Amino acid sequence: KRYRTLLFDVDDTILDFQAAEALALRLLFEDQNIPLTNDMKAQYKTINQGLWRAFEEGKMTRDEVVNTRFSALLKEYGYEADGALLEQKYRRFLEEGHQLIDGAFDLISNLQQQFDLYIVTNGVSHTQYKRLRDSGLFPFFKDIFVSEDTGFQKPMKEYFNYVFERIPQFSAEHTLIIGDSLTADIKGGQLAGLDTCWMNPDMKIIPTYEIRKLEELYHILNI
Ligand SMILES: [Cl-]
Ligand SMILES: [Cl-]
Ligand SMILES: [Mg+2]
Repeated sequence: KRYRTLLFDVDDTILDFQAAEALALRLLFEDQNIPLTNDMKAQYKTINQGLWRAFEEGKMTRDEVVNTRFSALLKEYGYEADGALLEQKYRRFLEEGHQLIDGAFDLISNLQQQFDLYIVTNGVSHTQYKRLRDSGLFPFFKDIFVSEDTGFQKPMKEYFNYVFERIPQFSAEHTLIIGDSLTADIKGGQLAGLDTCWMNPDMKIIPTYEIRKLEELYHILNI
Protein backbone atom coordinates (compact mmCIF):
# COMPACT_ATOMS: atom_id res chain seq x y z
CA LYS A 1 0.00 0.00 0.00
CA ARG A 2 0.87 3.76 -0.12
CA TYR A 3 0.50 5.79 3.12
CA ARG A 4 0.12 9.54 2.84
CA THR A 5 0.10 10.56 6.56
CA LEU A 6 2.60 9.49 9.31
CA LEU A 7 1.93 10.09 13.00
CA PHE A 8 5.11 9.97 15.11
CA ASP A 9 5.45 9.67 18.80
CA VAL A 10 8.31 11.77 20.15
CA ASP A 11 9.90 10.21 23.24
CA ASP A 12 11.87 6.98 22.57
CA THR A 13 10.56 6.99 18.99
CA ILE A 14 12.51 9.81 17.35
CA LEU A 15 14.10 11.49 20.39
CA ASP A 16 16.25 9.56 22.89
CA PHE A 17 14.22 10.27 26.01
CA GLN A 18 16.04 7.63 28.06
CA ALA A 19 19.25 9.64 27.62
CA ALA A 20 17.58 12.97 28.44
CA GLU A 21 15.95 11.49 31.51
CA ALA A 22 19.21 9.85 32.72
CA LEU A 23 20.99 13.19 32.64
CA ALA A 24 18.09 15.22 34.08
CA LEU A 25 17.71 12.83 37.06
CA ARG A 26 21.41 13.10 37.86
CA LEU A 27 21.29 16.87 37.64
CA LEU A 28 18.15 16.97 39.82
CA PHE A 29 19.70 14.87 42.48
CA GLU A 30 23.03 16.83 42.36
CA ASP A 31 20.92 20.00 42.77
CA GLN A 32 19.22 18.55 45.82
CA ASN A 33 22.40 17.07 47.31
CA ILE A 34 20.73 13.66 47.47
CA PRO A 35 22.72 10.54 46.54
CA LEU A 36 21.11 8.78 43.56
CA THR A 37 21.59 5.01 43.58
CA ASN A 38 20.97 2.45 40.83
CA ASP A 39 18.13 1.03 42.93
CA MET A 40 16.56 4.51 43.20
CA LYS A 41 16.70 4.91 39.40
CA ALA A 42 14.98 1.56 38.93
CA GLN A 43 12.23 2.50 41.42
CA TYR A 44 11.80 5.90 39.74
CA LYS A 45 11.20 4.24 36.49
CA THR A 46 8.56 1.81 37.92
CA ILE A 47 6.86 4.67 39.75
CA ASN A 48 6.98 6.98 36.75
CA GLN A 49 5.72 4.30 34.34
CA GLY A 50 2.90 3.42 36.82
CA LEU A 51 1.83 7.09 37.07
CA TRP A 52 1.82 7.59 33.31
CA ARG A 53 -0.20 4.35 32.91
CA ALA A 54 -2.76 5.66 35.46
CA PHE A 55 -3.02 8.91 33.44
CA GLU A 56 -3.40 6.94 30.18
CA GLU A 57 -6.26 4.99 31.79
CA GLY A 58 -7.96 8.24 32.94
CA LYS A 59 -7.52 7.77 36.70
CA MET A 60 -5.14 10.64 37.17
CA THR A 61 -4.26 14.04 35.67
CA ARG A 62 -0.92 14.66 33.99
CA ASP A 63 -0.18 17.33 36.58
CA GLU A 64 -0.45 14.71 39.30
CA VAL A 65 1.87 12.34 37.41
CA VAL A 66 4.63 14.91 37.12
CA ASN A 67 4.15 16.64 40.49
CA THR A 68 4.06 13.50 42.65
CA ARG A 69 6.57 11.14 41.02
CA PHE A 70 9.57 12.61 42.88
CA SER A 71 7.84 13.05 46.25
CA ALA A 72 6.57 9.44 45.99
CA LEU A 73 10.02 8.13 45.09
CA LEU A 74 11.83 10.03 47.85
CA LYS A 75 9.32 9.00 50.48
CA GLU A 76 10.49 5.36 50.04
CA TYR A 77 14.08 6.49 50.82
CA GLY A 78 13.27 8.49 53.92
CA TYR A 79 13.13 12.02 52.46
CA GLU A 80 10.07 14.24 52.60
CA ALA A 81 10.00 16.37 49.45
CA ASP A 82 7.95 18.97 47.69
CA GLY A 83 6.99 17.04 44.54
CA ALA A 84 5.96 20.10 42.58
CA LEU A 85 9.18 22.06 43.29
CA LEU A 86 11.29 19.02 42.29
CA GLU A 87 9.34 18.60 39.06
CA GLN A 88 9.96 22.30 38.20
CA LYS A 89 13.76 21.74 38.65
CA TYR A 90 13.66 18.44 36.79
CA ARG A 91 11.72 19.91 33.91
CA ARG A 92 14.27 22.67 33.46
CA PHE A 93 17.04 20.05 33.17
CA LEU A 94 15.07 17.66 31.02
CA GLU A 95 14.44 20.35 28.37
CA GLU A 96 18.18 20.65 27.72
CA GLY A 97 18.39 17.04 26.50
CA HIS A 98 17.65 16.76 22.79
CA GLN A 99 19.48 13.49 22.06
CA LEU A 100 18.19 11.78 18.88
CA ILE A 101 17.28 8.16 18.21
CA ASP A 102 19.79 6.55 15.91
CA GLY A 103 19.08 7.71 12.34
CA ALA A 104 16.07 9.90 13.22
CA PHE A 105 17.20 13.10 11.60
CA ASP A 106 18.05 11.53 8.27
CA LEU A 107 14.85 9.47 8.27
CA ILE A 108 12.50 12.34 9.09
CA SER A 109 14.32 14.56 6.63
CA ASN A 110 13.72 12.08 3.81
CA LEU A 111 10.15 11.17 4.76
CA GLN A 112 9.05 14.80 4.89
CA GLN A 113 9.62 14.95 1.09
CA GLN A 114 7.04 12.14 0.39
CA PHE A 115 4.61 12.09 3.34
CA ASP A 116 2.81 14.48 5.62
CA LEU A 117 4.28 14.10 9.11
CA TYR A 118 2.45 14.86 12.44
CA ILE A 119 3.55 14.59 16.06
CA VAL A 120 1.31 12.74 18.52
CA THR A 121 2.47 13.05 22.12
CA ASN A 122 1.32 13.12 25.74
CA GLY A 123 4.43 15.04 26.87
CA VAL A 124 4.57 18.61 28.06
CA SER A 125 4.19 20.89 25.05
CA HIS A 126 6.99 23.35 26.11
CA THR A 127 9.36 20.45 26.55
CA GLN A 128 8.48 18.79 23.24
CA TYR A 129 8.67 22.00 21.13
CA LYS A 130 12.10 22.92 22.62
CA ARG A 131 13.66 19.47 22.10
CA LEU A 132 12.16 19.10 18.64
CA ARG A 133 13.68 22.44 17.74
CA ASP A 134 17.07 21.90 19.36
CA SER A 135 17.38 18.48 17.69
CA GLY A 136 16.58 19.84 14.23
CA LEU A 137 13.39 17.75 13.80
CA PHE A 138 10.83 20.56 14.28
CA PRO A 139 10.58 22.11 10.75
CA PHE A 140 9.66 18.73 9.19
CA PHE A 141 6.26 18.31 10.92
CA LYS A 142 3.05 19.88 9.66
CA ASP A 143 1.25 19.99 13.03
CA ILE A 144 1.81 18.94 16.61
CA PHE A 145 -0.85 17.28 18.63
CA VAL A 146 -0.25 17.40 22.35
CA SER A 147 -2.66 15.82 24.84
CA GLU A 148 -2.84 18.96 26.91
CA ASP A 149 -4.66 20.78 24.11
CA THR A 150 -7.31 18.09 23.55
CA GLY A 151 -8.90 17.31 26.91
CA PHE A 152 -7.80 13.67 26.33
CA GLN A 153 -4.56 11.66 25.88
CA LYS A 154 -3.09 8.66 24.05
CA PRO A 155 -4.42 5.91 23.91
CA MET A 156 -8.00 7.33 24.22
CA LYS A 157 -10.15 7.15 21.03
CA GLU A 158 -11.29 10.76 21.71
CA TYR A 159 -7.59 11.93 21.49
CA PHE A 160 -7.20 10.24 18.13
CA ASN A 161 -10.58 11.71 16.98
CA TYR A 162 -9.37 15.21 17.88
CA VAL A 163 -6.25 14.55 15.74
CA PHE A 164 -8.10 13.05 12.79
CA GLU A 165 -10.63 15.97 12.57
CA ARG A 166 -7.74 18.40 12.36
CA ILE A 167 -5.67 16.69 9.69
CA PRO A 168 -6.83 18.02 6.30
CA GLN A 169 -8.17 15.24 3.97
CA PHE A 170 -7.46 12.66 6.64
CA SER A 171 -7.65 9.04 5.52
CA ALA A 172 -7.27 6.35 8.24
CA GLU A 173 -6.45 3.79 5.62
CA HIS A 174 -3.47 5.81 4.34
CA THR A 175 -2.21 6.70 7.88
CA LEU A 176 0.59 4.94 9.83
CA ILE A 177 1.39 5.60 13.50
CA ILE A 178 4.96 4.96 14.66
CA GLY A 179 5.68 4.79 18.41
CA ASP A 180 7.41 2.82 21.19
CA SER A 181 4.46 2.46 23.60
CA LEU A 182 2.55 -0.79 23.09
CA THR A 183 -0.36 0.64 25.09
CA ALA A 184 -0.31 4.39 24.23
CA ASP A 185 0.75 4.30 20.57
CA ILE A 186 0.13 0.86 19.16
CA LYS A 187 -3.13 -0.18 20.91
CA GLY A 188 -4.41 3.44 20.77
CA GLY A 189 -3.80 3.65 17.06
CA GLN A 190 -5.13 0.17 16.28
CA LEU A 191 -8.36 0.82 18.24
CA ALA A 192 -8.61 4.17 16.39
CA GLY A 193 -8.51 2.18 13.17
CA LEU A 194 -4.88 2.73 12.13
CA ASP A 195 -2.01 0.54 10.98
CA THR A 196 0.75 0.61 13.59
CA CYS A 197 4.56 0.36 13.66
CA TRP A 198 6.02 -0.59 17.02
CA MET A 199 9.46 0.83 17.71
CA ASN A 200 10.99 -1.89 19.89
CA PRO A 201 14.83 -1.79 19.79
CA ASP A 202 15.07 -3.65 23.13
CA MET A 203 12.77 -6.48 21.95
CA LYS A 204 10.33 -6.48 24.95
CA ILE A 205 -1.60 -6.33 20.72
CA ILE A 206 -0.10 -7.20 17.31
CA PRO A 207 1.27 -4.32 15.30
CA THR A 208 1.15 -4.20 11.52
CA TYR A 209 4.96 -3.82 11.72
CA GLU A 210 7.60 -4.12 14.46
CA ILE A 211 11.07 -2.63 14.03
CA ARG A 212 14.41 -2.30 15.81
CA LYS A 213 15.77 0.69 13.98
CA LEU A 214 14.05 3.65 12.43
CA GLU A 215 15.85 2.90 9.15
CA GLU A 216 13.63 -0.20 8.70
CA LEU A 217 10.84 2.27 7.69
CA TYR A 218 12.47 2.83 4.31
CA HIS A 219 11.52 -0.72 3.31
CA ILE A 220 8.08 -0.61 5.02
CA LEU A 221 7.18 2.57 3.11
CA ASN A 222 8.71 1.41 -0.23
CA ILE A 223 11.25 4.29 -0.73
CL1 LIG B 1 3.62 10.12 24.55
CL1 LIG C 1 8.06 13.97 31.73
MG1 LIG D 1 7.15 7.24 23.36
